[PDB]
Amino acid sequence: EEKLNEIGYDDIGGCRKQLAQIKEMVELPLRHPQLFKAIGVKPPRGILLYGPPGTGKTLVARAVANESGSFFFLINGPEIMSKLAGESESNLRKAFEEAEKNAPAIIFIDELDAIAPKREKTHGEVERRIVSQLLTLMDGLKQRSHVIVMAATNRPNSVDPALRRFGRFDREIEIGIPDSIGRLEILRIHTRNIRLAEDVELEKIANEAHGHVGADLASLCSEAALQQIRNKMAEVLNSLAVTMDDFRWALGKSNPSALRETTVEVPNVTWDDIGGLENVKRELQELVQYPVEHPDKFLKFGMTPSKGVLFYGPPGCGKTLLAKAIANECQANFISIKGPELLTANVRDIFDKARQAAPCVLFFDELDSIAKADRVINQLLTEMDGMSAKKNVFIIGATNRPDIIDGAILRPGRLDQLIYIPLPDEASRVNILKANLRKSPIARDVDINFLAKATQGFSGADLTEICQRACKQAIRESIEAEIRADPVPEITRRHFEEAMRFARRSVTENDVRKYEMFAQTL
Amino acid sequence: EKLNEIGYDDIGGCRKQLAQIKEMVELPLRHPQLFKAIGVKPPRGILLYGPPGTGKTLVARAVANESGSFFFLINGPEIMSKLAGESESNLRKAFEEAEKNAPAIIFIDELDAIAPKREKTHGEVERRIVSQLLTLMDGLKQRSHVIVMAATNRPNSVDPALRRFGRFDREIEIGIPDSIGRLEILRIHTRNIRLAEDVELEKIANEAHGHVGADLASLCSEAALQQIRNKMAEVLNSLAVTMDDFRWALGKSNPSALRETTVEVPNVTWDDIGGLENVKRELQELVQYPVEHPDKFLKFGMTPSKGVLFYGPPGCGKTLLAKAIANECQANFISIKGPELLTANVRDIFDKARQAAPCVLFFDELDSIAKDRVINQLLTEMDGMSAKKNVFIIGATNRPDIIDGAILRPGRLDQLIYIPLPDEASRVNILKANLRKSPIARDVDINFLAKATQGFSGADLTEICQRACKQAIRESIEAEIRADPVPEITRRHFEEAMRFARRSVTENDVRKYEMFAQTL
Ligand SMILES: */C(=C/C(=O)Nc1ccc2oc(-c3ncccc3C)nc2c1)c1ccncc1
Ligand SMILES: */C(=C/C(=O)Nc1ccc2oc(-c3ncccc3C)nc2c1)c1ccncc1
Repeated sequence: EEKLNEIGYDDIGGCRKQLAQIKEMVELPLRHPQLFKAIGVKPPRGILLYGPPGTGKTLVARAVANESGSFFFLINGPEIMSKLAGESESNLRKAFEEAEKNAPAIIFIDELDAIAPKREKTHGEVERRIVSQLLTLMDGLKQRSHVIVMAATNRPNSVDPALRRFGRFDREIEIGIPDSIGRLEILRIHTRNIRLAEDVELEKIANEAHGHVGADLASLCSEAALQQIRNKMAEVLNSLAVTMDDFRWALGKSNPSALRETTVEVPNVTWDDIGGLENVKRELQELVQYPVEHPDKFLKFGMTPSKGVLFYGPPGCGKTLLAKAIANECQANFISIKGPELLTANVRDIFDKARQAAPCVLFFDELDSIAKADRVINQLLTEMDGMSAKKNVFIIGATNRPDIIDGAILRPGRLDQLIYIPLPDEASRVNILKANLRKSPIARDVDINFLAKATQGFSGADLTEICQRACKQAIRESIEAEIRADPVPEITRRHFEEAMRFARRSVTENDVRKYEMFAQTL
Repeated sequence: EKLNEIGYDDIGGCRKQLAQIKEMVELPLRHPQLFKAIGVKPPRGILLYGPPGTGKTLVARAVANESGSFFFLINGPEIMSKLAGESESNLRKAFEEAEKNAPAIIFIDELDAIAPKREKTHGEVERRIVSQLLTLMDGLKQRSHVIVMAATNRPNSVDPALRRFGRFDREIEIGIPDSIGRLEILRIHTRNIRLAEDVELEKIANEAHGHVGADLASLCSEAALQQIRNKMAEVLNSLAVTMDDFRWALGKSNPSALRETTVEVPNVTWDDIGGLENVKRELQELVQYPVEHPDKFLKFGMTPSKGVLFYGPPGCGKTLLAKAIANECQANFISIKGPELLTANVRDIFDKARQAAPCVLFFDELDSIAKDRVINQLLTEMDGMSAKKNVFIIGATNRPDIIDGAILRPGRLDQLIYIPLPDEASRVNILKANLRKSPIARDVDINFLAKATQGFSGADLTEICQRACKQAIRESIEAEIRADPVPEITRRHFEEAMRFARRSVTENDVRKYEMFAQTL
């Protein structure tokens, strides 16, 4: 009782932008109705929160209610649907009547898809009755009454379309997987009572906890604390403090439930990691950054920003790292979609998730798998064709066979600019080598400049693999020396020499000429 | 009190339809004697359909309040949320009270809930309520003055028995508003909001594409909220929404009617594209004369040919020409594309055209459909198209060879028009129209560019012009970061743009089209 009435914004983690949105949408209207009524802002009536399970979207409504001083009423879908025919209707009606009786109030309908699934899923007559009663109650909320209905679901498609119309649920907020900062916030919240040793660095755990949601991180802390019992099992109880090794063990064996869900975050890849050419850097900056950062010039000179690119070139890491870097430059969200993912209605969903994030780079890797000289490609054409050119969403394609791409996806207004990504030059190769080996020690004798001079035409994967091989050899001698017995603390020159013998190339001039002729034809 | 005060002025975006409903539902219910004497039978069922968010839910109440009739409201969800017998009791009571208080209007909001397609309604009570509605509808005597109005998203969702003669014969589509309708909606929604002196709602109306009235209300709310943001008793009094707030709201609005087809008179004129005088005269003959001079057509007893297949090099002039000819005649323009059809929608499109007596139905990328289900479905619908109705079909294909010889028969599209590369005058017009919105330097001579640019397609010219502005923006930022050093697009920008300009149609393609023309 007391605990639930004392959770606020600090006790919810992983959603800080959405939390600010909801604060502005709800708390301010319910604290100063006079101002909004005077200026003429209509407070929202229905807010549908959706996202993967375990994201903490079940606490947002209660946090807002507690921090705004508004009466909070909770409706559980399973609880309503577990009652008899008339009792469920009575409970819904009583919920809304009580909310109106004491206002301002917030009504939270957990698992809305249980009460109001798609009409096809519903088979009986009582279920349609409860859906219709919910619609009637929603439409019965006067603009004066200060009742805001908040609903939680996994996918809004699972809810009956009649509920998502205007006046019932017109605002939808997605509370998705948290980023590194969100994961760190969640870990701090969950470790508020667990005693931790002096060697815990929650930042590393947050950075390495990919595909984790709030619920998963709670399990990770529980598992890490459990092992501290195993190793150590009054004085024993007092000497218990979770250690970094326990956290690493827990993270290694944890199966996150959100590995397959697309991520939307600003990538941590900069220009220096990849290097790149000045021409391509300037071109990408012109195409993307200026519309986002300098719209005044654009409107002044009255041009519509062209918002489509088709990266084409050799097949390595070149095109995707460039897209992530340009996204990082503008602090814009990055959405990466591969051909296999699309091949396996989802096109509209991905475009909607792009439109939700205003500055966004939508990457379509392996575009050839879809656009080739049938249902999916038409969907991509129509969805992108009906994309307003005044919205800061940039669609960046990528294909290693630019001659198999149909002309429909290159028709101006869809993707009107083609950029070539050549084999990295000497400076680019130096940058790639340094970036790959940053997280490993290198003997002072090893000179990356000479290696870059020797490596001509090696693709990005090659340099990564050359580094992996030279390292893989280092582990072998480390074990071999250990078995014989830090005899080998650094990756000396000999390791790179013997790792630079059976590495020849991955794409020779034989296929470079293909792209270099395609360039001349364009 | 507030509901009873709603009138015609309080609904926006449906001026034509509201005039139609006026002539259908007010003049009769106000002067029954005249209509009875002449022999006009007032309608008994009117089904208003369209996208959500429109004022189609308020048309019935406006008509009731302005005609003095008694208004009764039936909600689909409310009726269907009751028990087995209470739903029928409510419907019967509604109709009985309407008959008692005649003249009256019965509005059934969300008819699809009460009477969805019979494939649905797996239960037995739902069929009972649908049959009760049908029985009540058939029970309205012609002498009684009860008019039943209904609202739905798509009439296909309603039971086909409800849409017969005598139940719901008339069907009015209240759809996405045009620029004037959007301006009316904005004026209605901003009657209480305080507006600054620097706000001109015409621009907002023009730029708010795919916006229904609800979206415009949301836009106004967001603009006011951003004013509150930027500014947070004197503070209360010093709040006035500003043009910047409206532009922000437009920028970050997500309208719900982007994917819905538009039916409006395009704002494209001949001067924006030029075109050959031959093509202009031919299009005039085919389209304008039947619409503007039908007496002569009847006099000479010649049935006008309805159909053209524009063929030529890819670009924009096959679509802009259709828009221009539609604009000349103030006729509606419907633009369909191959991607849309590939994904019976054809009958729906043809009905949305037949609804508008004068129209120009444009089928772009026709090669995709023609050379199996769709093409035959497209052929049959046109073959069943009366030649005396002012619906013109204007196809457009960039590869006139792959098109089957079936679409090109003399009841179907029976005329071929060639749209060549724009001549010098056409290029001058295209260049001038493209940069009408961009401040140009007085030194630039578009005539010289037109002389130099030979064979460049419409897209090419637009791209050449876009590059010239891209150079201008870069120089503006470069000067700004170094520091209006670059107020206008100078000649040098155009020179740089031309330096790497490339023709988009090879002379081989021009020769191929010339050979095809010689074939005809
Ligand atoms: C780097 C590469 C990537 O994501 N994909 C990729 C695609 C194709 C490919 O072929 C090779 C190859 N290299 C050498 C010899 C033979 C072959 C087939 N490597 C690749 C790699 C990357 C991008 C983003 N993040 C991490 C890595
Ligand atoms: C103009 C054109 C349009 O709507 N579509 C279109 C079709 C084909 C096409 O090819 C190019 C092109 N141009 C230069 C080089 C390469 C290519 C493939 N551009 C287009 C454009 C238009 C009509 C109506 N409203 C606005 C624009």
